[PDB]
Amino acid sequence: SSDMEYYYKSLYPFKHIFNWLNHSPKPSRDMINREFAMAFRSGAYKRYNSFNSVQDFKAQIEKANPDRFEIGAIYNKPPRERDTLLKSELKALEKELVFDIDMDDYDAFRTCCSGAQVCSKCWKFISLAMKITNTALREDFGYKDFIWVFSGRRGAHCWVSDKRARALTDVQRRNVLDYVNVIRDRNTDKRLALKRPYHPHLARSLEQLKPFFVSIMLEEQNPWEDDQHAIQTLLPALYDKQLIDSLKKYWLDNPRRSSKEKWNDIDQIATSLFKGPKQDSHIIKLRECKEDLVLMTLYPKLDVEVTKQTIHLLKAPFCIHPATGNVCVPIDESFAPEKAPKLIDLQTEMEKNNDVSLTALQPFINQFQAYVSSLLKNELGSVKREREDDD
Amino acid sequence: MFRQSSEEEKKLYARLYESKLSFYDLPPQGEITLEQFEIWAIDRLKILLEIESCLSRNKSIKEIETIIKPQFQKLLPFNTESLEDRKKDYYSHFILRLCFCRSKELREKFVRAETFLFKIRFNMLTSTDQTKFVQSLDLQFISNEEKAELSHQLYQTVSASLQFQLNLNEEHQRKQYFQQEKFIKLPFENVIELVGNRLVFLKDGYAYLPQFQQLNLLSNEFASKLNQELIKTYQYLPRLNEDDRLLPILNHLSSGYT
Repeated sequence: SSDMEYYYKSLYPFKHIFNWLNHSPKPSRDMINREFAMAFRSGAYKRYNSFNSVQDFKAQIEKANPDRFEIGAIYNKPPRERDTLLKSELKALEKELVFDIDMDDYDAFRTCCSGAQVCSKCWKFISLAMKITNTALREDFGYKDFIWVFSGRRGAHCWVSDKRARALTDVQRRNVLDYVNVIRDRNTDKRLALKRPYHPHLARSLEQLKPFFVSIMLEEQNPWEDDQHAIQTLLPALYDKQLIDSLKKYWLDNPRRSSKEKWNDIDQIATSLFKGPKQDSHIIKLRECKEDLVLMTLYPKLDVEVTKQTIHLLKAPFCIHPATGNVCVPIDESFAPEKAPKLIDLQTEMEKNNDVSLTALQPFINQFQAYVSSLLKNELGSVKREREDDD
Repeated sequence: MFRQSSEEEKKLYARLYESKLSFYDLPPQGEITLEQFEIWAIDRLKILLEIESCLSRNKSIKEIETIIKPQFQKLLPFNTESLEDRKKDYYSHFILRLCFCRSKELREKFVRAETFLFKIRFNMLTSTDQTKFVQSLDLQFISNEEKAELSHQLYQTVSASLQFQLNLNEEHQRKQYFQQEKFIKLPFENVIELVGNRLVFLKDGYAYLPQFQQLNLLSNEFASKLNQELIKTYQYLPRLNEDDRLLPILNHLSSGYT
């Protein structure tokens, strides 16, 4: 508890977070009416907190001293005044469109680690997921004001703060989630349900993920070296029963062939089986299955519960993870979890230097400050454009 | 070469039903009877009740059309020149505004049923009537150069839709239709239901919509404007209370939905 008190009093960037959530150096409804929730070591959890200013925000988080606090929607009236209101009178207006990715969703094909454990070898899943998501957010939706945040142990959170993104309704958020959610079923015993020819989103994502399929899946992770795992995950994605039976029989006779070797065996046995006039169609179908396998293995996997409601609460940036002790820092695609700071290390560095700018947390604060500056500039430009259009 | 050279109410409704469908845009005038008020409201209520019943039974558009179309000739005629039928349709809608503006649940149910009936009747139109009706409502197509630049992406987006919705199994036929097809650009938030199904192409926050789709925009505008009018109709219900002879009828009409 004392370490968290020291962290809030010495290290947490309350000013930059206030500027991000308020969208203004001066106070506004975007902070006064924003819900905040706090989680405590006693097991208690308190909703409907809101703050009048950066000083009030910092003072209340310091006074409560929670393990973490979570960010919610902007409301029509202050959430802290909920005792003066009926439950139907307090209504949401905006919240940042948030996406959540977890490493545990890739355990169908990850091998080097399982569960909440992580390492730089498997985080290439998260890096590619962030790359595809950023390409979608920039090229399809036209967003610019977004930032990624490390969950502290096993995932990454993207906080989109564009004004059109903040204003999305629950129905609109669900449909956006459906647009970016391609692998809608995580079970491995079927080929994907995607229609053909590909939507341009799917085609671009496939072309972005193709160069990394060999190095990651077939070589680094190598999940299909186990014959039973290949029979349970790789073969059901194929289109033909005779091909599946031939591959199963061949691998049971020739066990422990690596994922690359099995990936080549698919082509070789398909070429041996599908001779004749229909050979081109069978080759096309086999290629379709392999493309769907690339998307099945490497496409972003998302937690729908974080995105499907405006009123949802999620762990705020620069929080401390209770188990690992890591800071929930902002990140980019080159990040790995081994690069995250820790509360004990930052306390040691502050004891040695007595300056946050000389700690390991300052590059991440610099990233967040640059993001906040760009966000505020774009907000002011949007206000100017709206005023000119009204005039 | 050779060359040569109240009534207002009737003209109003002839104008309103020239398109064969209406957003129900304008205040009625003149008089009808109270028996007509009750019976016309009950007829439209019966059609909307069956629409909501079929939707609760999860029946498709084709099944609902098969069920509801025989009922127009008995209860609420459509595609008709008769002044009586046109006034019946218009007045029945306006009466059920006053019946169903009273609460959020009633407003939602009435908007849902009336918008689905709007969809059904729009499907009954010819393409010329649909075009004229859309144009009458004062409802941005992309340039040919922009279509050419985005032709690969747009064709990849719509090719499956052309095969399944327009039965164009032949790729040659799909290519010819795509060459003849127009596209509409608007923000992606306006067509988000098509976005969630990945039926439209997205670029820089704008959705690219082919001309043969987009009826959901028309029906959504109908639903939104009807909801706003119902909210307005709710605000001046105290003026309805000056005639006691209408309130039992409206209570009876609303009782079937509660």
